[PDB]
Amino acid sequence: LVRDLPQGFSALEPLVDLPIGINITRFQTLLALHRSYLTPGDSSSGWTA
Amino acid sequence: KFLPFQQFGRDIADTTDAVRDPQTLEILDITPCSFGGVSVITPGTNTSN
Ligand SMILES: *[C@@H]1O[C@H](CO)[C@@H](O)[C@H](O)[C@H]1NC(C)=O
Repeated sequence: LVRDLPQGFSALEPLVDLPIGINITRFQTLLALHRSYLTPGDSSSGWTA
Repeated sequence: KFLPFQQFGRDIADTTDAVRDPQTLEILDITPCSFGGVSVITPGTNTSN
């Protein structure tokens, strides 16, 4: 849609259950960088995502 | 059909109204037992049994 946040109505359903005694207060998403073989004249490197 | 990962059901009362066994992928609908009672129609003890 035009906006990422929707206006319609939709419920949820269970998926899984993992039992572990570990506290969770903050998370962090993981980013994978694809190796880029740039030409010498590009003069670009360091990050790509 | 039921939910993709649902297990049981219910109805107007607290009674359940569903069962799932993906092996059979079965869906049903539940109702209360037939139930019955008796009423006696007698002309009178002193008239005829
Ligand atoms: C029933 O009918 C008979 C017939 O007259 C009467 O004698 C009697 O009092 C009535 N009642 C009962 C309980 O029998």
